[PDB]
Amino acid sequence: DGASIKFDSICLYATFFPMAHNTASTLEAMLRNDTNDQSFNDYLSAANML
Amino acid sequence: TAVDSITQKKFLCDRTLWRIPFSSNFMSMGALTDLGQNLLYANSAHALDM
Amino acid sequence: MPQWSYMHISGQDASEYLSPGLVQFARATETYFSLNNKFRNPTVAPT
Amino acid sequence: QAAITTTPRNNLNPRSWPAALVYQESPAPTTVVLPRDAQAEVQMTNSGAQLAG
Amino acid sequence: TFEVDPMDEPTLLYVLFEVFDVVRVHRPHRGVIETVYLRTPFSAG
Repeated sequence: DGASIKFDSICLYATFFPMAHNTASTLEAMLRNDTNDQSFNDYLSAANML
Repeated sequence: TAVDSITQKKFLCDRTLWRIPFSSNFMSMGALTDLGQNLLYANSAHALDM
Repeated sequence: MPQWSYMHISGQDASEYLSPGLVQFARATETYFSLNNKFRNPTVAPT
Repeated sequence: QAAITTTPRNNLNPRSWPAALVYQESPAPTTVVLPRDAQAEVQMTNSGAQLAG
Repeated sequence: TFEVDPMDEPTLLYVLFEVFDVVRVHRPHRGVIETVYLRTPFSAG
């Protein structure tokens, strides 16, 4: 039915947190640990089968 | 029928006001700000040209 | 800050500026005089 | 081999294990001071100069 | 007070001074540069 998608320009943006630059590296230096890390889960972390 | 016309884009706000907090971070500091909290900005103050 | 000594927004975080002997009636039979707005609480922000 | 490093248990097959002698790793607190100085930045930026370090 | 000859067009009066703006390129380290930026009379803070 005579239709297509065209691309011209794509950009990756980010809304950074503005703060004093001391704790900006201090808090992540605590986050750079073997036990102190990050992990995330979804509500549908469930597996699918058909 | 295919005419080579274009779309004009805008928005509709009408009831609320904008808020631009004085502090370095735009979060709700309240009456006690951050940028104007400093004593150098407070007593011997600048003006405001806009 | 000494200019807020009257205004009490800078003088004591939020409760103990008045007579602290009247806090009884607020936590125990408060429903009649639900009064935490007559003395409005100060604003606080780190710097 | 059942007594060499095993560490004999209270019940021959337990349920929930404690923390003693089951090698609980303690990596030492990695201590760094500061990348930039806070006390050196407040004095300048409020009175005059702007920086990027 | 500024008085000039009559102008034919809406022409800009480009008003300057001899105001100072000096920058020192600070460098305590091989790899990073501190930019000490200041317009001297017109406070940057």
